Amino acid sequence: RPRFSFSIAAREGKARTGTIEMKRGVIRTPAFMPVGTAATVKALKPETVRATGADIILGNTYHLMLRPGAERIAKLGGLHSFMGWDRPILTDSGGYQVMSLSSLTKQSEEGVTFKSHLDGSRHMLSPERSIEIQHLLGSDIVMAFDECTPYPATPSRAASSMERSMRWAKRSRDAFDSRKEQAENAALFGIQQGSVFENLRQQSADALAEIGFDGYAVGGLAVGEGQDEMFRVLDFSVPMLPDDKPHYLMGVGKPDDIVGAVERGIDMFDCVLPTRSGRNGQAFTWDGPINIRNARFSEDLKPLDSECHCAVCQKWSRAYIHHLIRAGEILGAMLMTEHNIAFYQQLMQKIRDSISEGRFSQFAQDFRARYF
Ligand SMILES: [Zn+2]
Repeated sequence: RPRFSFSIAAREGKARTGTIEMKRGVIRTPAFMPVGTAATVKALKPETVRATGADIILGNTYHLMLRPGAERIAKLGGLHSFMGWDRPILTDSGGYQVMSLSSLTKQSEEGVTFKSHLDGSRHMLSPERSIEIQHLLGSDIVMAFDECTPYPATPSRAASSMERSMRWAKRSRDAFDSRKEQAENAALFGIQQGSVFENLRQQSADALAEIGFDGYAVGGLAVGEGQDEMFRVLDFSVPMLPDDKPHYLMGVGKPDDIVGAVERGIDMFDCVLPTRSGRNGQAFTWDGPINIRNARFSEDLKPLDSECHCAVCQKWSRAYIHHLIRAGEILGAMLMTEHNIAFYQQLMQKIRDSISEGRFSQFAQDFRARYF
């Protein structure tokens, strides 16, 4: 019922479990958000995504602003009605994908100019245009527009990028607030930057806290630094953010990354891996990933995972999925993606339960032992 309310139900070390209540639904944390790139979670109907246990999905603003266009989606009734997902949706700012998939990017204090990677170039993206687009889509959780720092980054480089991001954070907050309908029904998350330098991370955290956000994302990670570095940065960075607000780690999704991140105080995750790997033939299991294409699964009657309770593993065998994937059949992608998303959701549930029972430490230890 409320616009945004985060409650921590239980804690264990830095890990915590709770719920985020929003107008469109409740989100159980730690949460994993499946990625909906072009207004669709790859090969899955919304009902199937919900069936796996997902409380919220992420919408890629970059893709949507190009096709079919934020203005058109708004005219059509908003992203929710368009794609058939009635629960909360978090949309990114679009900046990350602009710097990664756009042609001839142009950085400036006002924003970034670019060429669409498919057909001419729907072209200007600033803090306020980003917020406007997210409003047009009608997302529930809006991300502030920032400048991600590449890895590696020199201190001065990371500093200047972080400083710009904080100026943009303020501009994102102001833009969000001017739009009453948006400020009253949506939530705004700020993004901490600063690369791997704790002094920069600290400055970022403070600036962010001074502005004030509904949630805080730890940006600049999973960009080539490796798990060890990521974890080291999380160790000192997360404690810098407000404890009573959700902590969101953007673009982090390997099962072990998630477990280690939750141990360090992260509440939300998102990543394309489950859907992506599904199409590639990689299935996640409690005993590690397996590539279903390999010949040893040709006559394996066991389900993808014998402890998974998803619909796929309750009805089909590895042999069948192996056949579908090697035949390049669409159902192969459908089945693999459903199981993968379900596996992630089950992992999150086990994490939430273990924290609530004060045995998350043992769970993480046992998980790693079996998974590897
Ligand atoms: Zn399954």
